[PDB]
Amino acid sequence: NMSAVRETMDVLLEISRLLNTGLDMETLSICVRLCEQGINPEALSSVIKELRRASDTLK
Amino acid sequence: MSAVRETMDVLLEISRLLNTGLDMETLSICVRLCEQGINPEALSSVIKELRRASDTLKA
Amino acid sequence: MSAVRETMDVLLEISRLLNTGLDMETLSICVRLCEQGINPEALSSVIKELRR
Amino acid sequence: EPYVTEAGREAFDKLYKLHEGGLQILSATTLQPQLVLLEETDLVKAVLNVLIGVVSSTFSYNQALQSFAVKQGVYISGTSPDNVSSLLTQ
Amino acid sequence: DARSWLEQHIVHQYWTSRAPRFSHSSHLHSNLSAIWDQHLYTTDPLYTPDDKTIVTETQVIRETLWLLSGVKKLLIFQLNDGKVNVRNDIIVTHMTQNCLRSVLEQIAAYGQVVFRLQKFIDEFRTYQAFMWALYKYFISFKEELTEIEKCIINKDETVTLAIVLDKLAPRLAQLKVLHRVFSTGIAEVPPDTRNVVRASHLLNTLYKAILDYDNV
Amino acid sequence: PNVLLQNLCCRILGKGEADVAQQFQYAVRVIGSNFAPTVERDEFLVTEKIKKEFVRQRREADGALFSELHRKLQSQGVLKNRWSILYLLLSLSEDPRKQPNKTSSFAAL
Amino acid sequence: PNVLLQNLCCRILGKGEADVAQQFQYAVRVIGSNFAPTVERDEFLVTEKIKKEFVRQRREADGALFSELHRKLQSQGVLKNRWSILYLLLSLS
Amino acid sequence: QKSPNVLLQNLCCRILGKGEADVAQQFQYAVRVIGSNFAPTVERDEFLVTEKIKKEFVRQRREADGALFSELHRKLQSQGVLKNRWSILYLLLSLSED
Amino acid sequence: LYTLFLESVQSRLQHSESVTCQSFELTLRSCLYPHIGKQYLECCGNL
Amino acid sequence: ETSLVRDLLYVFQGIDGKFVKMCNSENCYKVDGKVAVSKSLKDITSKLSELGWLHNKIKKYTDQRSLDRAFGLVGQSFCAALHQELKEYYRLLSVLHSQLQVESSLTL
Amino acid sequence: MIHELLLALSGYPGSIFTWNKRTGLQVSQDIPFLHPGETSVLNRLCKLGTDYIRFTEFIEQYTGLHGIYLRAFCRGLDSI
Amino acid sequence: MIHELLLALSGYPGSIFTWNKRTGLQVSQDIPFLHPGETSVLNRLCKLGTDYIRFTEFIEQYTGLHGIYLRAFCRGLDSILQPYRQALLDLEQEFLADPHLSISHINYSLDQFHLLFPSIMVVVEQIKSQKIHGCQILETVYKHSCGGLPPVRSALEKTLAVCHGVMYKQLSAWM
Repeated sequence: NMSAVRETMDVLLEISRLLNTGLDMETLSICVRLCEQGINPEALSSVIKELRRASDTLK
Repeated sequence: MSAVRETMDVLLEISRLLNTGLDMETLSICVRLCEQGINPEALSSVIKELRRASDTLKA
Repeated sequence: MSAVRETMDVLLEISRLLNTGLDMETLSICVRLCEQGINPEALSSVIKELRR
Repeated sequence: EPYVTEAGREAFDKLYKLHEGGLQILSATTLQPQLVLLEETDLVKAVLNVLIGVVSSTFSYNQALQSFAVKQGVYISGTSPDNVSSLLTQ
Repeated sequence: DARSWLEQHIVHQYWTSRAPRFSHSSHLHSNLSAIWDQHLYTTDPLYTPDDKTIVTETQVIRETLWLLSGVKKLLIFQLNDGKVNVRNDIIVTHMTQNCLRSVLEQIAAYGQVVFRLQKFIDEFRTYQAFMWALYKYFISFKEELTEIEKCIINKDETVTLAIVLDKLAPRLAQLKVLHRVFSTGIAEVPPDTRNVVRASHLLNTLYKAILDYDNV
Repeated sequence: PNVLLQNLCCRILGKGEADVAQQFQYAVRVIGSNFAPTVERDEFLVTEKIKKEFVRQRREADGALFSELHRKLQSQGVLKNRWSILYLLLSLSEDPRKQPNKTSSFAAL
Repeated sequence: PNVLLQNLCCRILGKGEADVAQQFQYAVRVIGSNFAPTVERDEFLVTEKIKKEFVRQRREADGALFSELHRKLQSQGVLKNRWSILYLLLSLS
Repeated sequence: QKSPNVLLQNLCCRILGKGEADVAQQFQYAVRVIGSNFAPTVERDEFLVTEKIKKEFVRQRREADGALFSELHRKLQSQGVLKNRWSILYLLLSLSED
Repeated sequence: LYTLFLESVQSRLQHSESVTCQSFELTLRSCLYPHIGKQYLECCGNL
Repeated sequence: ETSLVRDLLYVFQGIDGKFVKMCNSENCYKVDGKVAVSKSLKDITSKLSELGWLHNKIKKYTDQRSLDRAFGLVGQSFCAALHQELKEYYRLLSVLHSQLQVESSLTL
Repeated sequence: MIHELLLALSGYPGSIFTWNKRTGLQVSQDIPFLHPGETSVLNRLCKLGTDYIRFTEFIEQYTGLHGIYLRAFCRGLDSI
Repeated sequence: MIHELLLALSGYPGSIFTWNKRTGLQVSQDIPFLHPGETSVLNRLCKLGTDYIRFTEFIEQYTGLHGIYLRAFCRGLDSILQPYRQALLDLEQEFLADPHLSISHINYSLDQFHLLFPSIMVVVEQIKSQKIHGCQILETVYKHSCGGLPPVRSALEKTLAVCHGVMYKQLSAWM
């Protein structure tokens, strides 16, 4: 089971780096779990984007 | 009243083919509402909001 | 009430196994007394005299 | 529990009253049609009379057609759902 | 009110969620699905908690008992005649969804055959009298349908997965042996020439079958 | 209108006859905001949207059937309220592929 | 108390309510002098005695069963003076 | 554990760079946003989304990245531990940059 | 000929358990082969 | 406390449960890995260890009993006879475990 | 259900059992507090009382083209 | 515990009871609530359902290589699994009569069948790894019922009896 989560995390992590993102894996791991808990792709996108807007302003 | 029975059998065919998901009793309420006059935009908008609301309340 | 029936069944079966000579009605009575904190010794003594 | 099929007559009756109501709203008349008690054994005696050509309290004889007239509403119709309202007319 | 009387005296809905749903029992062995599902929700950080239609003990089994000698049901996601397969969200209170499916797929296949056997019933005579021998045999399986239907409608009903499905257990095997004869019988019926060969090679799998089974 | 809109609030939730108060008052507010529509009437135009939609979801047969049903519908009785009825069914139209995510896990947020 | 005590005489003797008088006085006296238990309360001692008895008669199979049944009596949670009842049955074997 | 809210609190906390209660206000905001009614744009085809991402790479001249991604899609599907792939692909689509 | 067949099948089974018959259905065909004979010899008589 | 009480039931069955024993073949002695436990109730579970130790030797003769039907006719019919009295051992164990779950004492 | 299904079986219209002239008598689709599953078999039970009043109409037309054997075929079928 | 194991014993798989079909069985216990001691014995009862579904596969395959005494021994052997399966539903009510029973009850009832189940499964596997067919299956099981263990030697005389009965049919018509 430990291997399965990790292999999954890895295929996603190669793809994320390719489309470019400032995000770490750990937040990306949460996103998969949020999608898996259901939830319309537009709500998920908006909140992620918004967090990023809030981070950049803050620092 | 004879009239009222015939229309609903053909109407129920469209709604079930098209995916709508309204039982008999409710399908009668909308036909009443549309005959007494309603904006069509409002009627679709409520039905969609009540449905989304109902599923969350239950769960 | 359900539980009580099942309990009387166990008690009747135990009674049969121990071949005492008690039936259901006498045993229910015996149980109601014991539950009121009756001295079983004294009670056995009465019961043997009553069977004679 | 039971479903309607097993549940006797009453469950079916409650259902019939609910279903008819659903239709009854779009049709507007002075007073809506409602049930007026007869029992199933009282219906078989009102029909015993209509064979000889005598009125009961569901038949109104019409001289204009020289024929009898049953209640057209949701008048009790046994436990059938407005089926005796057409069957009893024959 | 007709609606509140109907909600109490008929089992809570499972095709619609409008009337919620029995999902409790008082032992600690009968809440198994919730614990097992929990264990997974603690154990796998990637778990989708499957959405599931709650039963409401021994009502999925009467609807498999319907299927087994009668019509299709829409709490079963069956497709075509050769595919009768299981809806992907049905659970019983005290079994794992994986575990339960595994059995629903056994008896799915024993209703797969009954739906196929029914599909041959349409409204030469040799071929009609063989179809009617299948159907004359059906009224003795529908004779059993009302036997097992009276045990489960009674209160206390005291039937379940393991003592309901033993009474029809010899008839379940008698319909399995209907299948091999008829599957190897017709095969020249869709390619050309019925004429002599439909009757003759369907007498032939019948004849092989009474030699295979009687004389052993 | 009040007895009708209300009965809708009870049925949709399938439960509650004053526990649906929140939803009623809400429905009333929504209806009380004045929407204006994009196209009002014409039987042919609404019927066409439903035909194109049919083709688009891969339910071509059904789309063929719907036309028979539409003509039938006029003959069992003529409607003055059809555009609105046919619209309502339109907005509630769905695709036979895919689910809308979970909405039974979405409550917990 | 009194009514139950009387009903017992009545039932075992199979004689009616006022036909049990002489025994009724004997039981009331015997009970009255030793009303309550004189020995510690301890369920365990009785279960061991009932099991030695079965051992003693080499009716070991009825003994094994008797343990299952005693466990069943306890698990139901209905009685409280279980010991006394079991001691009364044992005394009557 | 892995409830929608807990998973969101973890997001805020680490990204803003502060403790649990210092990000409490943006946590309140976030919940309001999620609970907004949003209607699915994807009710069809895992394929059509994969195609848009491929279009993004071509559009920015990142052709090599599209060549690798295509192979990587095939892997992503194959292990299949994700049952809501499509949603994830949309999220990644919106996060597409140079 | 069909009725005659059932009657000759019925009387062998009832005269229960089939264990007096052996083995089993071809024995029932080889009673039916004399049912054909009584019609086959008697048609050939009028010829 | 109560955890040693479930754990002696697993050693009467002779198959190590909650704790590691590091023994099954010179006694069965429980190891809690602490000095803070008394050795006055670990001496009791060394009498309960020797009932479970001598148990596994009757089970392992019956594991060498599984043959196609090689050597002896009397040789596996003897071990058959040792499987009957062994079944009864398991019957005195089924009343013990039922004492453990919340429904006299549960002490050692 | 019990007397109510005998009189849908005679072919005569009920409220629950709507008559639509296109199809004969059929049970109306998806009636609440009855699972949809039991109505499919019920539609088939209506199909023997639909064809039975498609049958009395073949009687009554020629009783109470032309042909003295038409009404003789009516007295052939009545014993069925 | 109890109802998933009662029906994995009839040979219907769990996922907390992994069975991957005819190459092996993994016991699949990573279960918190079941104790490491009560699950360890649960594997001992699981081995006896592994050999139970390696036996029913041989039923359904040869009733439905060539030989009338392969399938005549198949209608002999189901009669011996008839009290096995009989015991499976009497246990169903054992857990309804009181809910104060656990898997210690399942260890106690299943030792009577434990002296039947590898010992007959090795008999049919020895028939089938030599590929023995005909009248000499009956000689093979006869030289096994010449063997020991007092339950098995009575059981295999019953399994010998239904397909010796099929022998008896040939030489009754042949004579």
